[PDB]
Amino acid sequence: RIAGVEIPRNKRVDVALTYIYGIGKARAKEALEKTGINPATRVKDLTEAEVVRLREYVENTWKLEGELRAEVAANIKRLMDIGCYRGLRHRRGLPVRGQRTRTNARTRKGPRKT
Amino acid sequence: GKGDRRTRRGKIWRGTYGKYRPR
Amino acid sequence: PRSLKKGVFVDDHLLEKVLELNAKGEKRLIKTWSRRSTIVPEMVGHTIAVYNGKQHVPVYITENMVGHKLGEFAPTRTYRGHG
Amino acid sequence: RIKLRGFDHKTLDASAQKIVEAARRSGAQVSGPIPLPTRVRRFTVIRGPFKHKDSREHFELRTHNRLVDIINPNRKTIEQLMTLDLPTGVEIEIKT
Amino acid sequence: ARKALIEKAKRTPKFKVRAYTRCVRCGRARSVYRFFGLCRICLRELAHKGQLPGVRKASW
Amino acid sequence: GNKIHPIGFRLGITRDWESRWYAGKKQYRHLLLEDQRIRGLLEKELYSAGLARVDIERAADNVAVTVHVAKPGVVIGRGGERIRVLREELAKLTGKNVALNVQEVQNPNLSAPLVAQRVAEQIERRFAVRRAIKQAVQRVMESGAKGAKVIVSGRIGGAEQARTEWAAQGRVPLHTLRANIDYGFALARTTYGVLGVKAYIFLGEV
Amino acid sequence: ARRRRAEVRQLQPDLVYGDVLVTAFINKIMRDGKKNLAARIFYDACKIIQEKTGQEPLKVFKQAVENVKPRMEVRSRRVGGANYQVPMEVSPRRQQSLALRWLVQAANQRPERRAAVRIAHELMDAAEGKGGAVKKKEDVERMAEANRAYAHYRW
Amino acid sequence: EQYYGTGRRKEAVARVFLRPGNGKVTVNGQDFNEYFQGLVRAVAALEPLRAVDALGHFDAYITVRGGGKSGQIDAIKLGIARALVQYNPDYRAKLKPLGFLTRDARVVERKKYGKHKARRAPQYSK
RNA sequence: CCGGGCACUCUAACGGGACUGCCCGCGAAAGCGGGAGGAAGGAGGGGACGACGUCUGGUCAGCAUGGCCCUUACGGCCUGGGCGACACACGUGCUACAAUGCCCACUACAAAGCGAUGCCACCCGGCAACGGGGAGCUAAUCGCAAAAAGGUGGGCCCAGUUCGGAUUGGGGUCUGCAACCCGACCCCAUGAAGCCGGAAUCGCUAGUAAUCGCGGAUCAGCCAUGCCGCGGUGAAUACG
Ligand SMILES: [Zn+2]
Repeated sequence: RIAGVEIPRNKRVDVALTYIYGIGKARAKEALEKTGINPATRVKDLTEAEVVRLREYVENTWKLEGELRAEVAANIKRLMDIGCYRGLRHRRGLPVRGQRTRTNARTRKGPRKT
Repeated sequence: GKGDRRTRRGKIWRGTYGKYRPR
Repeated sequence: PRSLKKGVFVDDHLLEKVLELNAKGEKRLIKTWSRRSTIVPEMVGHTIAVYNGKQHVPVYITENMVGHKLGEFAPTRTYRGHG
Repeated sequence: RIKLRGFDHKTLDASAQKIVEAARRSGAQVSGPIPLPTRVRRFTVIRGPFKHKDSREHFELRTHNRLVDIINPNRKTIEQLMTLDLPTGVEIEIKT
Repeated sequence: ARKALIEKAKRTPKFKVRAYTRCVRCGRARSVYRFFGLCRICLRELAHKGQLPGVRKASW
Repeated sequence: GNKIHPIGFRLGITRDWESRWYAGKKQYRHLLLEDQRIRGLLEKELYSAGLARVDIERAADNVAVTVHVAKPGVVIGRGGERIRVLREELAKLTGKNVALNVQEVQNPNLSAPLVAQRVAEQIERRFAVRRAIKQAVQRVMESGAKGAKVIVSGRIGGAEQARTEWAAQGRVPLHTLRANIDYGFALARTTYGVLGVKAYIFLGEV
Repeated sequence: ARRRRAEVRQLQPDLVYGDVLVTAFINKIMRDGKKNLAARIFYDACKIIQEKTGQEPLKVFKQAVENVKPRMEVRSRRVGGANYQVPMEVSPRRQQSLALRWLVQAANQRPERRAAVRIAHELMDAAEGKGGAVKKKEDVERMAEANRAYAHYRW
Repeated sequence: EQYYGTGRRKEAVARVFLRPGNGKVTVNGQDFNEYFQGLVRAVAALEPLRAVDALGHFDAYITVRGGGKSGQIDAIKLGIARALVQYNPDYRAKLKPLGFLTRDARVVERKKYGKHKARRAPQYSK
């Protein structure tokens, strides 16, 4: 379908685009504009010339699914290499952005270990 | 929800302005 | 982050020392109390014992640490787990 | 046009009523004593020096406002104007 | 270690940001009112003291 | 521990502020500061004379000062030396025109501070605390007071264990707002610590 | 509630039907003081029942309430090592509120997505003597009547 | 001719004016339904004019300030009750029994210190 | 908007007004129930107000204070780091888990405070944060400032969702001397758990709960979901 995945036909293209990893409401709200595509049309409600327009466009606008995940892990990979404090947090798998490490770090630490 | 910066309501509860809460 | 409208803050005396050893070539391992500065591309190839609160921790400056603060690579806290 | 600001209303009204007669003594217009809304500034605080955050105590500074204006300055009053009796809990503003 | 500290708060520092406000009366640092310069306690003492012009128990 | 200060409880109801002077945000904090130190400078400089009240009003660029005391002659000095001695020395501190005034304590057995002070100096001189209280409270009520109470807390009589002694007489309705009730506090410190002294003098429910 | 009996609040009769009881049912609908929201949701279901079985909705309403107004219920009583549930009568004050609370809850559980229809189906089946709210009233008094042996323990 | 009342209900002020006519309602230069569109409760403001039935008798020019529309509505119920008895004090009968002539003493209670709300004490665990 | 008026509201001072005042009945009375008027009725509501004392409660880290204790140091300065760690455990909060909802756009309606190196109108640039300009305001008049929920229309259509925003990558704005530990905010992307929660347990009886938003204190900044207030809507229930 599109760059990495398929959009849900019964859903409008707006949320469908955002289903692409590497695309939120913003780029979803924009690529339809640069491709002049009506967002209200469901994914099943999409013509080929529209999609190929949008497909080639968005696929040529931003790295979305795989290439994006490359740099993401890459950015954290390169962090872990230099040994920055941030890299320390990742290599420790602890809250990287100054969160209160003592409590409420389950999102970074997962299950509890009492 | 109210904790979403991207939501206008979030910036409302945040009491700020961004792309999604004009002034 | 520091506003790019504002200059890239770097502790001048430490920065100046780096520019000094540049003329004098890579040498004179620099102890620094100046955790807060950002590494400058000149600083690459140098080394610094960055002060950690009690100690000056030696850090070799590579290009992978140019756009960062000095103190980042000096972990001010020592953690080892529990038990 | 004259403002009056104090912490008492009586001293204001004492001051204001006195001044209101003053220009009334020898001139006009003596714009009536107009009570501006009293800017209050609350101050809350814990009663205890140490903790027990709960038990509080409220304080306030009702800077009571009053005002009068002079339509015709009536310089015979103007000397009377500058010849003023200002109690220690009152401040005054000038206009017309 | 307070007097020099409350004295140090008096002198001016190498950077304006270090300039903080202590109680003029008890030198306290926390709960210090810019409008008075007194701690929350010195205020309450002087409040009941009646030396605070206008100030009084605000009980609406 | 739990009761309210009687004076602040009655400001603007029956009792009046001790330093009446309007100020703005810009100058309230500064003019307050010298106002505080003026209370201290006159305090030591008039405690021997029996200071009662220090009313500090602020006219334009001159502090309307009023000191209530039982020893005006002790305040003024040798036919008015000390007054000038302080009226100048005061203005040296405040920097502005220190307008100093003295006011006697008519019936000093009703000045809750002075009644507190006098009890202090007695207990400052090892006198019988329990006795001095009653003798204190007595002439107070004997001086026409419509109700009087005195309390003292601390290491009563040098005992290593603290205690709160107190004697009262006549109606002392602390809750009555319109009950004119002069409060008097006396900090009486000993060789073995400090003793608190509080003077409650009900005069009239005006 | 030791000294007096804390007499009820005299509700304001509604604008549409002039009823307080309608106003009562609104309050059980109302959430977060959002009476404007809840008001429509009733008045919408007014239209709805006025469409499906077009009659007086209020005629549908009270008829619905009568089919769910309970009259006997249990009450817990741990006398001895056994907690009793004595069959008890119900005051009309509490008959409605219980019935009112019952219908709204069942209306909180129908599948239709908008509440106005859930209320719509609910009041209909309610006046039809059908639905869990009616079952709620059925189960209680049955449960109540099922334990009539504890009747004389009623206090 | 002109007839006046005042509306006060929980921080809502209502200036009501009764000029005889067909029952016009201008609320801040707006239609009643205009300024109260989508407001379920905002129909009973004329019910005092339905207590005494000069509905199509007096044209209602009214302004309101402060508080929500609902509070604005109650003040309207107050102001309508005023000029009526001012118009006809006999209207007090069939209003006092209807309670329109009494102001709602209810007001948002002061929020206490320690209490989250006027009575909302924080959940404590012993 | 103006002249024009103070009508009205409001502003802020003084008063009146509710006192079981009045009628019925009960009661020895006290009082009590009913009613009248009345805006308010029986403590009109809410505050401030905390008796003897109790807890050898808390505080020597606000302060003061006896005493003991150090004087090239336990004193003072600077620099930095810590107070922010973090397998864990508890308290108190916020956001939610959705359609009585969520998102978008337009349209309303407050109160209360704050503001001269501060509110900053308004304008421009900028996706925005914000930056460049820039008037008024020196305070009922200038601004903060939009109240928000609400109402209209649109979308979503039960979906881990257009729910959820946690985390994280990156790019920025501002303050600050300096935002690594350790700030906030904007933008992009990421889109965690979470489907109403065991044992248990909390608050609330009216404009209360609940919900929505607004201001101030500290403060340059803000780690504020806190605190103190302010207002919008606005309940159910009380047999006992
Ligand atoms: Zn202080």
